[PDB]
Amino acid sequence: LTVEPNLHSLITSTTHKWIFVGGKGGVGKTTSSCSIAIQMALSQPNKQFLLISTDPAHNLSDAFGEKFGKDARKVTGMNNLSCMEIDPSAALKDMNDLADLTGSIPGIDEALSFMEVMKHIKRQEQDEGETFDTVIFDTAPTGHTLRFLQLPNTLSKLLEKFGGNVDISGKLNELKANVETIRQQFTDPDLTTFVCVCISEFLSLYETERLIQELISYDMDVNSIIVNQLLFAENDQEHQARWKMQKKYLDQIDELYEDFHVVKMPLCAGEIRGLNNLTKFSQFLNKEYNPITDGKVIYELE
Amino acid sequence: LTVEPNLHSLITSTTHKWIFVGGKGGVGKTTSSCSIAIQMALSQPNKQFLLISTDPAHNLSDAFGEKFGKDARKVTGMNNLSCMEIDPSAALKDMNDLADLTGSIPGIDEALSFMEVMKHIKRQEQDEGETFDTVIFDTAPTGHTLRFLQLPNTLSKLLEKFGGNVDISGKLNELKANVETIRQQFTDPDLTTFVCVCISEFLSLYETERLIQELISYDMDVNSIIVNQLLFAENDQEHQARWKMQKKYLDQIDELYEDFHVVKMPLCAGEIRGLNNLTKFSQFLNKEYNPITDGKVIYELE
Amino acid sequence: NELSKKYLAKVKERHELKEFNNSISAQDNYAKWTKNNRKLDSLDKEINNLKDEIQSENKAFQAHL
Amino acid sequence: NELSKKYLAKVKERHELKEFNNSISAQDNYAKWTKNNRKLDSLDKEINNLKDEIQSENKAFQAHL
Ligand SMILES: Nc1ncnc2c1ncn2[C@@H]1O[C@H](COP(=O)(O)OP(=O)(O)O)[C@@H](O)[C@H]1O
Ligand SMILES: Nc1ncnc2c1ncn2[C@@H]1O[C@H](COP(=O)(O)OP(=O)(O)O)[C@@H](O)[C@H]1O
Repeated sequence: LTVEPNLHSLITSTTHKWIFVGGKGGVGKTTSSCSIAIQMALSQPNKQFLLISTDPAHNLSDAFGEKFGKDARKVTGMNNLSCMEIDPSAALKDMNDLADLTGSIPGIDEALSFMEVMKHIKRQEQDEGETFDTVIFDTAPTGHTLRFLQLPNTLSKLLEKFGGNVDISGKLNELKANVETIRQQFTDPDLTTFVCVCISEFLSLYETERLIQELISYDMDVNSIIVNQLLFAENDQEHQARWKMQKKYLDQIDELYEDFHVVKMPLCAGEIRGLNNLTKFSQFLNKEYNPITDGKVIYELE
Repeated sequence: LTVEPNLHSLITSTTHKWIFVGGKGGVGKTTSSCSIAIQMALSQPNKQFLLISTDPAHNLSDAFGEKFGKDARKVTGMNNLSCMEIDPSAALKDMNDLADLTGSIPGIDEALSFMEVMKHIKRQEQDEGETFDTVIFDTAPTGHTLRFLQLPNTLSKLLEKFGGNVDISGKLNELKANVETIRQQFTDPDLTTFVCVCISEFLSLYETERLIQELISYDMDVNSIIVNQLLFAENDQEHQARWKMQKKYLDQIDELYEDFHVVKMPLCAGEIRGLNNLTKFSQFLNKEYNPITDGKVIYELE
Repeated sequence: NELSKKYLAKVKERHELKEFNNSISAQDNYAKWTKNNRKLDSLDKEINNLKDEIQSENKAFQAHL
Repeated sequence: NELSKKYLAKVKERHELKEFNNSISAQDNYAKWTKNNRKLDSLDKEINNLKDEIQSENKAFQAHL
């Protein structure tokens, strides 16, 4: 009664509506984020999807080779996957031209920025009269993007014992709502979930361990880890020191998280860009990659 | 009139007293931190050294295979390099059993923790009557360890326009001193400097770029970048897709930082632990590694 | 019997575990290493709970004659 | 002539540069890409300086009859 080493369960799911993808270091968060989308978009034609990114470097545009902006466009070559690239930090900075009690309260700026995103989304579903059944978040590379989930509990730990010198204590109780309505959702293992990307090296396994903890505290559902850029060097056409170490950690991770969906991806020769390759690579999130038989498909990519 | 691609200039220097080593991701900060020490310790026998680490996982003890604690021990096999492993976060947490105005002011906790370190050092030079001419910092893996350098300027931007309900505004002016006496030093390109470790992949080059900026703001001297874990795959005894990309970035970095000491280290087969290997590997910080001639020395390591 | 036998058992246990974790390669035994850590992170809070359990029972007897 | 021709020239230039940076592979042209960025980070402040240069000259004429 072991757990399947892949995301099929997730890509098959019909219940989820929110899926978060993240991991520090250049380990392939973006690549994975796109992969989960396409895979989710191909396995359920009826549903309409949205892959969104907060990163300012416009990575999803780099990943697909297309120019996606603030307007929810559809991937060229797809039918139910739409990408949206937005910068909240800038947006929230214009309707702020004070926030003094924001820097004061850890977690405000985030919640704010987030809601600034949701807005830009419901706005897209209006001018487009198109409802998104599931959204995928390409979590910001640095910073705790979604820390606001604690905002509720913390805003209570400073109200019973703490204080228009009060119009502040109002539009604040009004927030500890928007956030708890949300947190309640993301804290539902059936509606939302988080997938952690990671490379199989020490410092990376640490970080992702940290993160997993961070999500645990927030009461977010962490269930899957995709270990990217693996070698499996021994299954090449012919003769490796790194694979020895990676393998080392892989065994450790399998032992640490026995109830987790640990996915092992291969390190292809060169970039994995554009729908044709992304799709080709992504399928290894569904049916686990087999170094033997699938050794070739990893050389079709450029 | 180009710049030497190595640290010889630094390892030769007699003026410096403080050298900071850091970089996120598992790129070898620790390995580099140890390497700069040993190299500095061997090239100047007269001087006495100290390699210190804040990391709780006790990494320097892992790197050398010895058990270094809070007491400045000497490396077994060395003569002027001493390692000291301390956890400030815990220390500062005992004489705090409020800090309310700490979380309030960004940069306090750090300065505090730092000074808590310096103390533990001058304390070692007393019970040991042994003065350290130069110290090397194995900067904490996550968090802006040394952000306090802004503490001065910020404490001024909230005094002329802001307020024992005042014994606070006193032991605070007393701090904006300890910190500025220090900042003045670290901001002296002759006494202190920072070396950034980085792997030659995108996400890592970004981060280190970020960091470099962060240090620039603090007015700290950033002059050297050591790009670790390189392949140079074409100089192996016999036939590589990653080296193609790495090489790609390497060219970019040389172009971005023309006045910087960009050091290229090799990726050896397996761990680089203990004095015998560390020393062997470290020499490539002084005389740059040549893939051709030095291709063997990278296989003597385990 | 609580704010003592508890605040010690643990702080002690923690202290005991802490030294042990520092006797294993966080690298060759990442598995165990991180397990222990996760644990210490737990004790680290219930000890910080008994630190308020023992402090609420003070602000209690003094706020109530 | 300052709090206008300046606050625009730049905000404009910045705005102009911003769109350009979004026309190059942060990956194949990391070199240029990061250069531009470093620049924008500069304009990002002198614009935030003219935002206080223009605001100190207001709290000035009104604090001085
Ligand atoms: N499994 C893999 N094998 C080979 N190359 C990969 C793999 N995953 C990602 N890449 C490369 O890394 C780049 C994407 O890195 P990225 O995912 O953006 O790092 P991050 O997720 O931290 O932003 C792509 O250009 C691609 O060439
Ligand atoms: N140039 C290198 N070649 C091969 N292995 C390396 C190299 N540098 C570091 N390592 C390996 O990485 C480990 C140290 O990683 P570490 O330096 O602690 O990452 P970090 O600096 O982020 O903490 C060692 O166990 C060693 O085996």
